[PDB]
Amino acid sequence: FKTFEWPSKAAGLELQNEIEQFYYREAQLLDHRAYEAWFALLDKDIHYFMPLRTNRMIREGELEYSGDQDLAHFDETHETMYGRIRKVTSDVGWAENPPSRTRHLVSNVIVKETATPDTFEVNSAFILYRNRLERQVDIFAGERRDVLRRADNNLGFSIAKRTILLDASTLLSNNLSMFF
Amino acid sequence: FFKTFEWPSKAAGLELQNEIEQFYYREAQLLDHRAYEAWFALLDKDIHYFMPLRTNRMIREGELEYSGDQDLAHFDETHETMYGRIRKVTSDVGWAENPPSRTRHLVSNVIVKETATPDTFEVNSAFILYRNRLERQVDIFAGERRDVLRRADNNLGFSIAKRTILLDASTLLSNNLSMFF
Amino acid sequence: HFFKTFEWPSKAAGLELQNEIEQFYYREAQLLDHRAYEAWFALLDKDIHYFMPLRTNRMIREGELEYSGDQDLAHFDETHETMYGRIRKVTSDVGWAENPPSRTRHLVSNVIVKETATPDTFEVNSAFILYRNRLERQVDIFAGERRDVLRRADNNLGFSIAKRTILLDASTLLSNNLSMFF
Amino acid sequence: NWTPEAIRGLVDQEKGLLDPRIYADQSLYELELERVFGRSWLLLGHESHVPETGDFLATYMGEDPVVMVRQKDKSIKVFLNQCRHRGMRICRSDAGNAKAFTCSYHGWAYDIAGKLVNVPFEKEFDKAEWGPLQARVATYKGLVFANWDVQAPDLETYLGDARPYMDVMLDRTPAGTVAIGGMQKWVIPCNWKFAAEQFCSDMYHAGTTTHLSGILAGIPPEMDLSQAQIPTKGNQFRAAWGGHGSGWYVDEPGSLLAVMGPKVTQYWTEGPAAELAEQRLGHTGMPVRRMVGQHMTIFPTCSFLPGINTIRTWHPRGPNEIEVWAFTLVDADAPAEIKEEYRRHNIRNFSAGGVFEQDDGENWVEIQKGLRGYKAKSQPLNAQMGLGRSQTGHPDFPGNVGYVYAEEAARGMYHHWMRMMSEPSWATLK
Amino acid sequence: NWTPEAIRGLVDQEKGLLDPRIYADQSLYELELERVFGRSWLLLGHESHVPETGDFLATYMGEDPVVMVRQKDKSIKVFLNQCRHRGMRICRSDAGNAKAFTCSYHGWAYDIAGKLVNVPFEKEAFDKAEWGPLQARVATYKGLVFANWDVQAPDLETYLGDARPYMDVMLDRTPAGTVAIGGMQKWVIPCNWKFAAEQFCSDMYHAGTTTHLSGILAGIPPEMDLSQAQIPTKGNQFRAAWGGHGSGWYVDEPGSLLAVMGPKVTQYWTEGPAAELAEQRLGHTGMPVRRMVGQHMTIFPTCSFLPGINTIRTWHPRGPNEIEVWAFTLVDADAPAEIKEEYRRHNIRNFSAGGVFEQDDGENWVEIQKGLRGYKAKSQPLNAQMGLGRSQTGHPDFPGNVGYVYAEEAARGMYHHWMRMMSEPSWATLKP
Amino acid sequence: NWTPEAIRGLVDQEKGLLDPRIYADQSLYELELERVFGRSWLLLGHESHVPETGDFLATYMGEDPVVMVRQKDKSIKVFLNQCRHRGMRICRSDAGNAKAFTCSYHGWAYDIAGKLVNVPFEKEAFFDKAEWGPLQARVATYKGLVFANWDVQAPDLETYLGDARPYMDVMLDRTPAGTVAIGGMQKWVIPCNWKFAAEQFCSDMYHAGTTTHLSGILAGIPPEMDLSQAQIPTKGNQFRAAWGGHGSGWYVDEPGSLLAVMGPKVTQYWTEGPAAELAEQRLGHTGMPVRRMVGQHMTIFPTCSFLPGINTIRTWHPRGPNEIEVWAFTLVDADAPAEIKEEYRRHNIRNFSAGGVFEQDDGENWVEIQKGLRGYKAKSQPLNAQMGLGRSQTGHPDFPGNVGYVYAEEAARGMYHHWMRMMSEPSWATLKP
Ligand SMILES: c1ccc(-c2ccccc2)cc1
Ligand SMILES: c1ccc(-c2ccccc2)cc1
Ligand code: FES
Ligand code: FES
Ligand code: FES
Ligand SMILES: [Fe+2]
Ligand SMILES: [Fe+2]
Ligand SMILES: [Fe+2]
Repeated sequence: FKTFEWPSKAAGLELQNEIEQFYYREAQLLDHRAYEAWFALLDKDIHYFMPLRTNRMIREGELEYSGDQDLAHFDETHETMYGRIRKVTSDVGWAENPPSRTRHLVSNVIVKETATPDTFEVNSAFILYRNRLERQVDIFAGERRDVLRRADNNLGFSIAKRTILLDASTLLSNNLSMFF
Repeated sequence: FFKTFEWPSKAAGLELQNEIEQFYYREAQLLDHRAYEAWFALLDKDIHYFMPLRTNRMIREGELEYSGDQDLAHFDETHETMYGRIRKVTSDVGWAENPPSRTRHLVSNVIVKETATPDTFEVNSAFILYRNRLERQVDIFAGERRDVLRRADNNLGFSIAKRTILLDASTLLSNNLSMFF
Repeated sequence: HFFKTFEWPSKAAGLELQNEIEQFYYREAQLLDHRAYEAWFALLDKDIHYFMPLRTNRMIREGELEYSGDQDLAHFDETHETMYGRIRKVTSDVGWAENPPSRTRHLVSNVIVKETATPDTFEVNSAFILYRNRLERQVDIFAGERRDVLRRADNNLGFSIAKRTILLDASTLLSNNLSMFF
Repeated sequence: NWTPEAIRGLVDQEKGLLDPRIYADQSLYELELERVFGRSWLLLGHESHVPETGDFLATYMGEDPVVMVRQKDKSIKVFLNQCRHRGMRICRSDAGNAKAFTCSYHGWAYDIAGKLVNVPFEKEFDKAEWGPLQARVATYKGLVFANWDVQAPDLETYLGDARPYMDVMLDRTPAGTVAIGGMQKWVIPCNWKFAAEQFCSDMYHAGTTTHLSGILAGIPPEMDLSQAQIPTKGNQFRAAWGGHGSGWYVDEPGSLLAVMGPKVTQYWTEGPAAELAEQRLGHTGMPVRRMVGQHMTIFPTCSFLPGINTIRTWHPRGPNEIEVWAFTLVDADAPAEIKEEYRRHNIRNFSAGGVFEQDDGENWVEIQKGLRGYKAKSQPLNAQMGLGRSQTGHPDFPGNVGYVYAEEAARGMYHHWMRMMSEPSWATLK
Repeated sequence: NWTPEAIRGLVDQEKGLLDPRIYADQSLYELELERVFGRSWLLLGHESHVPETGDFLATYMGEDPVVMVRQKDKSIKVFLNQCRHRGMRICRSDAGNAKAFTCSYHGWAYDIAGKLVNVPFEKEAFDKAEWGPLQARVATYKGLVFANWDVQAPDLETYLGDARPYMDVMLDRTPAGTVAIGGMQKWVIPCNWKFAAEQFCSDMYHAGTTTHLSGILAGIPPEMDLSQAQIPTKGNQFRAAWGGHGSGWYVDEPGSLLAVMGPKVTQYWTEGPAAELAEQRLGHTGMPVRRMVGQHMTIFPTCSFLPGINTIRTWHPRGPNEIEVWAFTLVDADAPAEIKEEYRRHNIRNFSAGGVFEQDDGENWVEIQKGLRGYKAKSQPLNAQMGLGRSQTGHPDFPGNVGYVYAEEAARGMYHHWMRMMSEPSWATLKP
Repeated sequence: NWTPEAIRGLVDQEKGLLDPRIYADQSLYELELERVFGRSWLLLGHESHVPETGDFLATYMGEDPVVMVRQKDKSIKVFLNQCRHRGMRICRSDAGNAKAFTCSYHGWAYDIAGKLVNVPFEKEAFFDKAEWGPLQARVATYKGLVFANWDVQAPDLETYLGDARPYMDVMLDRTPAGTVAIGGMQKWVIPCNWKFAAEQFCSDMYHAGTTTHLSGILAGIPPEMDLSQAQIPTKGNQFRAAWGGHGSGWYVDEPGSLLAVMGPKVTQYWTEGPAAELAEQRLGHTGMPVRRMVGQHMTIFPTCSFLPGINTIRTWHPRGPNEIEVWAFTLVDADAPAEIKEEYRRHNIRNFSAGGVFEQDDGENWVEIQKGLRGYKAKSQPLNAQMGLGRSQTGHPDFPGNVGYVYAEEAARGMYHHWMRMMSEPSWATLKP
């Protein structure tokens, strides 16, 4: 996947702010389980992808991430995300009932200027703290790469792509009942 | 219930956003360097410092996740009771914190909301609190904080009128909460 | 040789400048988390001091002795030349600790900016969590603060590093090594 | 298996010596779960935790997930949170109200009584035969206890002569007590016997060095330790049978004031409510209004401080760990101002962040860590305090009584511990 | 020490009973390592994982780290990933291509066969042919690679027995055969392997009741809900004559498969020339592959698959209380591009750690093992009586021992075979 | 239960085989604490760690925490960091100066000697103070280094060290001013058995001269130089103790090792000039070419390891069969120039610490070894330790004692034989030399 190609023309403070604020707004939605409103932020052409990651020798570094013809943790369009939302809000979805207590701590937000006006590629680091039941604690760290198109919504933006690069080979958690 | 933070339609100006984020970074620097009297000075005389107990509930009962204002809590404090805790943590004979822990308060997700009173702001934020002590003991806490901050001619720019911490834990995995959130 | 609350300026740094420092750190975190060691090493000025003191359990009264001094052993105490060799090691395919490489995440927040006696030079305070995952199930989590001296530079990040001190929240290191950069 | 004679070698009450291995040995803990915890009466909470039909509280009986739930006929039966099909947890949440319990794994349905009512595709073995294992339920003035053993003596017989000492906390009004909303839980990396014994026999820690900072916390800002009065007067109780014990101060008002504050100290010592409590418990012939700082342990893991009114269960969780489950009791008719005071002071002092509890736990943690070493488990620990000075002819307090700074109740707890896993049948354990 | 009598009492196949200690006991686990895992045929993956010379895959046999590597002579060798000098791992990456294997510690060099070829300073300071990593037996069944330490154990074909026709349902549909889609998803579940082994062996009962109600809802059209989606009922359950293998499937009910795999995958599986060629190839036992919808199977002890969905996995044990799930997806090598892509999409959507079906699976398993820490949770036996005395060996539709789909005869036999493997020291009695 | 017959069948020095179960078995470890650690001489630190009256260092002997504290009579006492009332820790900081120690639980008070001097309410309750409080350890010093042992029947440090002594003097007795520790004690956790670490510094020059440190050498060599241009030393010798499990290895006449690690200035100080030749005269009784000795390693059984050229020294603290703690520090000559001290300090941080370009790689190997041993087949067959077998001889002109080639495992076999011997033989009448 390589180093995020940040724009050398450092993004405007005005926009830098509303992009970060959007993510914080989005984080607030996810941790408070407002799934209906969080889904609405995803455009029709959305690609929700989270590849597998492997231990590779330096000489075989290009094969670290699973490809677009491989299995992955997540590889979702619009109708596939829709299905997950139906489950995650469901009363008979017992992986999230009782609900988990989660924290989406978000920083390292980089917004990228493209040629298209009102479209900006966005990188972010995250730590996701998952506590559930009595004593289960799952800690996740990684990055999220997004496109983001300027919209007239409550959060100010819509998501048309999300790639989650997780910092794990074998997943130390029993499941991924949460959203990243 | 608490639920999602009612964020204002117009984003806070870049000056105010900076001021409040900088406040939290400063507060964290005080706590992380054990400047307890300096930290205590931020608390207004009418402070309410609150950390409810959190339980596992089915969707049919989501309203009862957090404990109420008449229930037991991890913290439920006035200016006076908070000062007692400061006395204990700064005491040479406070064994829980002498030798002291080593803590880091990482602060993010800062959302600023205006009030009906000028110079007063309601703030939402996220934290990870990393606590290391003794030889090898590590406790990691995560959650959200909901504050009322008043502009103040102090060292940090604001004073703390109210604090609610929602901790992402049922049973506490840590043996104590000798830290301040 | 002690450390206390960072001495932030009473006048908070300009919003434009605050953002530039924040973004620079996000970019630095990107280089390291993607193992672009050569590009990261290019950020280090020739007069770099890279310091991570030992930290010990002391009684409140002996507080001034918590950290190791400039004539004591440390976890890191580096110059440009010693950092060069470390970069040479981590990029080497016979460097077993990082071949296969670790998977790291440097999460940066709490950025506090202070001007110095030199124009375009800044004393910077920041907090971090470093999450390191390697091999099959190995997880090492570090938290701490960094105290930096940054200089404006004509590179793709906007700044260069003249000094770095890392205060790590650990006495005994819970990791089997420190093969990563902070 | 540990031989019954080797088990008897661990605790010697006559010499006043203890074997450190009791706090660390893995195989002794396995025996504990079966012999000690599988046949004792264990606290699951208060009747107010579930006052209406269908109201439940998921709790523990030493590693066993257990669920306690109110019924239509006002009963509150407790069964295993385990579905005998493939062992899945029946009830998924800590508390609430249920109409029926449905297993998420294969859909075995249950009423609130625990009885198996519906099995999917059962027409394609009796339904009443395969329901979760029901425990014995017995209450003591609001306190709900449970026991797996049908051979075990009833609750009243079990508690015995230490009932008047519980009556100090639970029977001050005809209205009864009510549990305040909320139950706090936290993990301590120590053995349960450190926590049980301290509340049973250790006032010596509070009278010396452990709570110096906690006293400082409850004292006025202008006042320091040099102005705080050091308590030296009081006695120590030992139960006849059960593994129960107590210690308290006599004529030291300042000790309670530093913990609970003015209004609660007043409420406990002077006035209409305080005097009504002296006449209701008058039949015991105990000077209840001069009693301060009392600590108590109902064996094995039910501990509380009368006056302060914090109450907790210590959960097994292995030889090197416990889970503390604490809540607070207030009298039902008590003023709205007093209830708020009792709530606030319990949180201030005896919680995971509590200014007393912090230092209690810190001793145990560091002790358990040290016991990892071989030599640290090699020599005996001193448990002599007040050796042979506890005579049974004291004019003020009933039972076996000694000086407050002694370890007589400690030896009574470990004696019964030893016994409750060296004696298999109830025919001798009575 | 665990006496042979004590083991036999842990499983009662006649009364359909289960002693819950088998999921929790520490000393029973360490015996499992020897008695079960140290001499069973264990899934390491597919031939397509290692398609060329020198291609390797670091995997596990129980808790033993192993290297599976394709040779010059196109054979697959499996050896212990352990430098026999001082125990160092010889192959330190997950997957890739090697010309050699060198120990990073003192520089002992190995060839791709696992032969020791070079020792630094050997002339200045014993036979290399005797000191290579320990080798395992390697056998394949229609694409799947199995391995075994015990030379005295039966071969793979005899090990499987009459369970082979149900394996063939997934593996033998076309002469071109199966090929793995790239990627080996791995996650850790704090539950014992037997729970998961059992589920895919016998437990169709969980999918048709409550566990997958939500995952079904995710694979149903937005305009439609759970009511207008019958809850499969009719179907069968198979037990292998020896080995504790077991399978289960629905008959004539597409609702289970349609939800999971969509319209296009179902059409490929049940209709057209491909599904006809599949039934053509499997006519050896006269079983209709068109009518078998949403199959599940476990090959003892830790191999599990879902022929219709085409997901396959190994449960790696890590003590009594935790496992590592290593899973991948299979497709017919000749299938169209759209069919392969739909297989990939729908497997990621449904059976990975974040899969709308798999999420609920672990959630149940985690909870059971937690409860099993209790003494009373380990006191009374578990229930495994479903379908007792409702299966015979003679059906005009299905070969071998066949019962109702929501039975637990296959489960009883799995524990029965486990019981036998734990208690019988010599293969002189264990083998058929 | 492990029978003495079974314990002897774990190690065989004749065949040169090691049973891998010695690094993994939980019940074998529980015996190690009793039979090895509770009876061995263990490093605690240096005399310069506790210089003035009341100075203390909180450390370990096995898993048992101890306080090492300088007495008013200028001696040094070691006692168990545990109050014999209810087991509380008596000394609660890493290091410092104490006038007295006081238990925080019930306030039992102790003097700097570790004696019980006050018991609160000792008149209302209770018994003699002189008889209670923490178990004491035997203390012995060796030219700056401080050692300790619990067992009263065990041999004295001098007899314990025996033939290994002269090989320590290469680091310790360079000047009449003696050695002083640089400030700082680095501490870190490695999930591996202690025997791997102990063996490496005992006998394993073989890892340094082959693959482990190819990247470490690359880090220290001139930036203009490449690995193939750098030249690995090949000549040198190894030592096995007459008794104990001790051993040392070193290169001769090839400074390529030392130069890459320590740099030119330090290499000059060690080999050329007024101070380097003064050391040669002081070690005149041994008759060793100390100036030609470049790049040396040594282990004092069981846990005291050090590199006389680099001057790093450490104790391996055991934490179960699958974990250790490394407690490391650095020594310098008391009268060595300021620039030389600063170079010793900088190069030790650079190479031999948790982040050290050398140490990073040693703890990569040991960690991956331990993981493997969780599997059944991984513990089924013996490991190989046969290098230089029947090749080491006692009558060497250049060096005193049993000497072999630099790439041997004779010290390795000698260490594991004494492990077997301690594990099997219950009484000292049999074990003592
Ligand atoms: C075990 C595991 C999965 C299934 C299964 C679930 C959905 C559709 C088809 C089979 C049956 C048993
Ligand atoms: C054991 C430990 C370290 C070394 C060593 C490392 C670098 C240079 C010379 C020797 C040899 C054996
Ligand atoms: S486990 Fe409760 S229904 Fe299967
Ligand atoms: S461990 Fe592989 S060569 Fe020494
Ligand atoms: S523990 Fe040291 S006196 Fe009680
Ligand atoms: Fe206390
Ligand atoms: Fe399932
Ligand atoms: Fe090394």
